[PDB]
Amino acid sequence: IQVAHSSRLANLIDYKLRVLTQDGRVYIGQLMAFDKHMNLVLNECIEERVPKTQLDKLRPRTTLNIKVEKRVLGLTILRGEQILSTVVEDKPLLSKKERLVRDKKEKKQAQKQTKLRKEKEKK
Amino acid sequence: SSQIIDRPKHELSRAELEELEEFEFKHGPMSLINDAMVTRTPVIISLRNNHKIIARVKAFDRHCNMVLENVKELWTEKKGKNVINRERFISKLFLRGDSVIVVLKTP
Amino acid sequence: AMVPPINCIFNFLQQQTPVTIWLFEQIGIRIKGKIVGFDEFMNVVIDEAVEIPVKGTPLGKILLKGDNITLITS
Amino acid sequence: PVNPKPFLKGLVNHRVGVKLKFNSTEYRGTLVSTDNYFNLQLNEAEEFVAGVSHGTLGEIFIRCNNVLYIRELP
Amino acid sequence: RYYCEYCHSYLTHDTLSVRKSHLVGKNHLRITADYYRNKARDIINKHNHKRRHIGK
Amino acid sequence: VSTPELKKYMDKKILLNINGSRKVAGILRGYDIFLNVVLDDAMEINNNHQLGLQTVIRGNSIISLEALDAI
Amino acid sequence: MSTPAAEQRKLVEQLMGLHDPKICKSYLVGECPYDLFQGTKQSLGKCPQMHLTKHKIQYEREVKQGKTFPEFEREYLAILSRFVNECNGQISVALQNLKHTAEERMKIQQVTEELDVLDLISKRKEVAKRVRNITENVGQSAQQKLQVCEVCGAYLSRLDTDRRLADHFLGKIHLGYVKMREDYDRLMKNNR
Amino acid sequence: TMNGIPVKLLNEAQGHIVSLELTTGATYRGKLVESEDSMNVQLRDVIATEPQGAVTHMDQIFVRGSQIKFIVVPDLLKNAPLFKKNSSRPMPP
Amino acid sequence: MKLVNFLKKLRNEQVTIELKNGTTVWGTLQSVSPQMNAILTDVKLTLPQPRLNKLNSNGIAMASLYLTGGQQPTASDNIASLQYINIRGNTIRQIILPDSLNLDSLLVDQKQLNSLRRS
Amino acid sequence: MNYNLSKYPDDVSRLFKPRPPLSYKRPTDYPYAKRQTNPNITGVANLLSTSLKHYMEEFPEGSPNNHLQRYEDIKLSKIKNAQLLDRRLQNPNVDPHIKDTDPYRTIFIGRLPYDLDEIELQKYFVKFGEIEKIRIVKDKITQKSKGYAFIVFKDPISSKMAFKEIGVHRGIQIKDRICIVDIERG
RNA sequence: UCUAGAAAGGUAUGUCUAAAGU
RNA sequence: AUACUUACCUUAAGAUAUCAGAGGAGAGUCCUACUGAUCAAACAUGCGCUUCCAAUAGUAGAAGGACGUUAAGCAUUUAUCAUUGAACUAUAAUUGUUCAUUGAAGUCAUUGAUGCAAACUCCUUGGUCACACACACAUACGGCGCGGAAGGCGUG
Ligand SMILES: [Zn+2]
Ligand SMILES: [Zn+2]
Ligand SMILES: [Zn+2]
Repeated sequence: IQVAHSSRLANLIDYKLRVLTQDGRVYIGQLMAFDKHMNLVLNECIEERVPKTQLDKLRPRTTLNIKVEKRVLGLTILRGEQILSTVVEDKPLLSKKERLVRDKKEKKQAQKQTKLRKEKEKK
Repeated sequence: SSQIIDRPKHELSRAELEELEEFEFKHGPMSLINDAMVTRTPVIISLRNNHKIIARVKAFDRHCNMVLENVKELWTEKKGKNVINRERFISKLFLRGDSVIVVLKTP
Repeated sequence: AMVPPINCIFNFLQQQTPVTIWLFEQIGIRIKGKIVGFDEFMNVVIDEAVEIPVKGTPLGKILLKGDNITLITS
Repeated sequence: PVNPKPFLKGLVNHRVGVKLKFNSTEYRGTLVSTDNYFNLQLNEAEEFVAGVSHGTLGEIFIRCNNVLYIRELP
Repeated sequence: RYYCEYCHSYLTHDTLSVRKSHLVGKNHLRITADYYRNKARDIINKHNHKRRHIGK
Repeated sequence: VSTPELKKYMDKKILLNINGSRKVAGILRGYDIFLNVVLDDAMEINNNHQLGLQTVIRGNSIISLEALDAI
Repeated sequence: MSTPAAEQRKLVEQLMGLHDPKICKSYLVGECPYDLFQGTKQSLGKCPQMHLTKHKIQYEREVKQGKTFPEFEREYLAILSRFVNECNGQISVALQNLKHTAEERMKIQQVTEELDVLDLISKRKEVAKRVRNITENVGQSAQQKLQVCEVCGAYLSRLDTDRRLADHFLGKIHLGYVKMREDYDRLMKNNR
Repeated sequence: TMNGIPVKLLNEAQGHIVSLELTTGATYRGKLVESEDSMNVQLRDVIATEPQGAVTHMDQIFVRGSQIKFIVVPDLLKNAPLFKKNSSRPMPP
Repeated sequence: MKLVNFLKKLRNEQVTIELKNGTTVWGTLQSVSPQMNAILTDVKLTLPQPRLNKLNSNGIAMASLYLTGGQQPTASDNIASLQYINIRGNTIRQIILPDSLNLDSLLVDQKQLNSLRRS
Repeated sequence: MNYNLSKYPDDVSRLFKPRPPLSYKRPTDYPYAKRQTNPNITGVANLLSTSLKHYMEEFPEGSPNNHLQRYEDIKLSKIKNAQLLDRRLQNPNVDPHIKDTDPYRTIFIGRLPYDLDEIELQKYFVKFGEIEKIRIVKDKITQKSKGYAFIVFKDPISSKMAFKEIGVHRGIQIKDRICIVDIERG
């Protein structure tokens, strides 16, 4: 996958990030929020790790296969003190053109909502 | 002078904040690094990860992060009685300052 | 009523009662003496402090840095 | 009743000794000045790792977060 | 200040004694229960079918 | 800034785990804006040995605050 | 403040003879009435005499073992007595406002017309018209149904349950003014 | 100050079962009574897993906010209103 | 002076960021955040073997370097090669600058010069 | 998870079931008791004897610090121009062209119009008393009208009425300018 | 010595008063 | 809907791209539907630019999973200490060994855990497009069909 060169973390919302952390763990989940302290909110994250036993297989000297422990965690929020790096993995479910259409439609619905709320409270 | 040292830092104004920073560099503990930046003497820095470096200081900051030049890192490593001494030469370098322990100034 | 922690440290100061200060766990020394003053950062100054390991040395009048205290007990 | 900031203002131009928290490497010398965050420059300094004076250092600067205790010396 | 996103009503300076008293307000509880009933109803009721890939 | 909401845990017995390994029990009396706490009659739960008549824990090294009493 | 070490500095600096006008002796005895009503809607402003914790715990030590200074008691009793008598005037004003509602003019002429309408089976007709007039007085009550909280002076009601009353009685106003009434009862028993 | 979407989301989950792992390794999981602004949480009727696995039980706990590594809120708060990108607040007071 | 405003001026320059763990990151630098959150485009993550026979590498950083996912597997040394890493600020120990840059134009602080001139 | 502390009706808290509990998988790093950066950080006096000479013999003179000397150039400019402005500013009894009669009778009027005349300035100032002398000031380097003038009245009570009247009323409306007036100030 | 006019709202709460038939 | 009662509370400061010049307002500031250059965003619009887009002339195939089965798979390895009694090798807080009392606390699991390898089944995803059933290529290969997804670079 290829990510645009000028794309900060504010622009990668609904991508599927792969957040590394201070312990070797990795939280593969869909991003949907962040903060000044960089403490993300991952949607469907899967906290992986490489065990203490199979870590000898990564030690420098066919391929190498590592058996990791996928542990499903639904809608975590992270604490930003722990994060070490973020790597993008997968693109969103929607396109860019489809997100443009859906964003114009949401803003149109919000403006109709506030119009009806104002004209109802004036009546 | 006394008026900016005695008060808390949230009661100062912006001109007094900048005046306090200039006072803290020119008459203070970081005046060692400032005198070594002007007077071109080599400094010896002992980082927190048991790497000692030796360099000249092009610029410094309130956090002690500093831009060096002609860096000569020197560290030692061992596993038991086997022990070697290592050296790495880096030309230009930015040192994030939270790892420093003791900046020294060579006589 | 509530006794705030700075009030308890100032109580330890004002009756001059002998305290024992536990440091960080992997340092391995405790310090025993009388607290003479403190700041808002819990860094304290002790008079006739004696550090002990886990019979120990005398230290005089030290400024114990408050980033390192775990627990101050009497 | 002496706070830490007047204590450290009182130790200027006196032989003090700080103790780094790592290897018990204490440095002792004449304290030139202090900062608001208790950064401290020394002068005519000596080091002791475990009572083993590795040398005499000219002018050192000891970062704020490292120092465990600062103590006055006879 | 504070703004109850579910309630659609602002509030003055966000003090925990004002905010916590709003969050157990009976009218806020009705608005929140309506919101989450409707969102669960929308995700049940939404038949999104797979796109059709017709081969010859 | 914001005081911790320990108005329920006042004047009761409390078991807190200092610094990971250690664990201290005592009768809580006061707290501050940082979570430094002062607790009467502290006994280090290990054959356990008692600390002193009053302590004051720096709140850098509290991890959790279990309340032994009814609360 | 914004950083927590700033607020901690504020507290320790206000922690670090003992007579004269500089120190509010009323706080020194305890519960300054300009301190107990700082934020509320009965706010007096700011306490003029400064408040300080070093002096207060020195007074705690002094009345623990040393001595008691009765000039502090008579000053506190003066300030306490003037506030309590002022709020006794204000609760008198509140029940005066209930009276002034109760002796309203058009309501008095309406109850006068219904009480002229109140004028054996004569007693049964008079009792039916008087129960209608009792329900007219109770309709005037159903417009209001106000009693007066005897401590604070604010209004209350009896149709309301015990729990919304328990919501009232743990107030800032009512706890502060209960504390004032209790120190006034203590000092008026002790001086007499 | 301002809190942003994660701490505000944590405030949206007061009352429901959350599951949080501290930085020491432990895992506590109960009904979240009161969170705070600094992610300082309480938890009622919790099931406390020690780091080497020994699960016990304890009535309430108050973790420091600084020790939390993650907090696992329920699934339906995906549809929370604060995740809505185009919002139209009516008028300030 | 705040020296991160020096690092903001280095754009599209190859650097070699040493992390606190020991792993070094080598790629095209990009927009640096004010808390020194570096974004690197075409990185070549690596982890140096200690070059003593008996000694160990970092275990935590080794498992982390695998769990970036893009470790090129059949190679001998711990080298992972990926695109777009986003390094958090407080984990960078030192940054090896490129050699060709002119410090004597980069280190001129515009805001300090403005504050000295306008006052 | 059978009976709830939540305010919402049991209907609404069927929606907020959590996931099943998290499986236990053993930790892979250092426990909280043993977490430390490296101690046994060795001393620094070893470096100063041997390795310092092997540094200085390789790099004997340091690079020029040119950004520092650009700051030095602007600081020399500020100090030098302050000295010259102080010298020319310090060096009125030796100004001749302001050395008329007693000073309380001389009113100062400034921001006067650039193309004005001494006769219409005289007509304006004479309304509040007899004038003894006038002297519009011009730039001595080239005689651009400086917009200020000196007006000597016959008496100081007459001078202070011109200041009162034509100065406090927003500026004396002369030609197309508002010229405020005060005392001589010298 | 250089002219002091303190808010006016928000949310939470109960009670009254009231509007409906087939 | 209206009204009254009571509770709780009443706001960190400044800014909205930079450099440079010209002009003006009593050395610095401020301004210019002023002027150049630099940076940034949006919208258009382009590149013989790079990567990717699933059989029907067939019952297939790619990427990702399974918190799926065979499966108690095959190979290893674990299951608390004390005080004493009876005997007992023995520096220990009788450790080792069989049986018992008493005592601390004591996640469950041993069909488990850790290592290794295979087979089978089941999910989710897409141009299942158009033309064709063909003799190309050293400068290695007309990249000279309509689109779509993602990135690179340039202009207005
Ligand atoms: Zn609401
Ligand atoms: Zn008072
Ligand atoms: Zn009351």
